[PDB]
Amino acid sequence: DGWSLAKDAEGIKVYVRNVEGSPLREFRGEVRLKAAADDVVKVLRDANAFRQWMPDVAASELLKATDTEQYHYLDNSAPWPVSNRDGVYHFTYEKAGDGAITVRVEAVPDYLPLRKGKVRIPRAKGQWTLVPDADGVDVTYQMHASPGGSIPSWLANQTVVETPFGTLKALRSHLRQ
Ligand SMILES: [Mn+2]
Repeated sequence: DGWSLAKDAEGIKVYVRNVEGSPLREFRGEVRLKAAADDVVKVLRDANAFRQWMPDVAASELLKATDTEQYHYLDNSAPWPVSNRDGVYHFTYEKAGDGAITVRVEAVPDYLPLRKGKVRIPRAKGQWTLVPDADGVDVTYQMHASPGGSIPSWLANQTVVETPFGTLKALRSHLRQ
């Protein structure tokens, strides 16, 4: 597998695994929502709104959107008094033959110029997975980040579970509105 269950509470499961040559573990969060797949797609489209629910987001803006792709700008906070780091993210929406929806996620540091006063997050990578249930949708959120930002790698690793846990919990509360 490589994976191992790291947390299970409030209906959410988070898996982690080592990635060779990195000091940061990859996570995979899992939750099941009473919503349709395209209800989560809408929320993930509304990047201007990330800051409203998505944890540790100080600010967010949609830069560009097509049918299949999107770019948004984020200013990230942190659980500790460290400088904020910002970044541009590329989402790519794919609908598989079976109605499963995959949103491929990718940091793109050079899309906009550096905003100086701020550290630019280096490449990140992962995806959301949205697969319909009889009555809802099964949600996967998986990310691996490389070294960068204002939070020591050793610190981000020891706290890596709280990112998908906090995100999925907030996306659940948020869809309920
Ligand atoms: Mn299910």
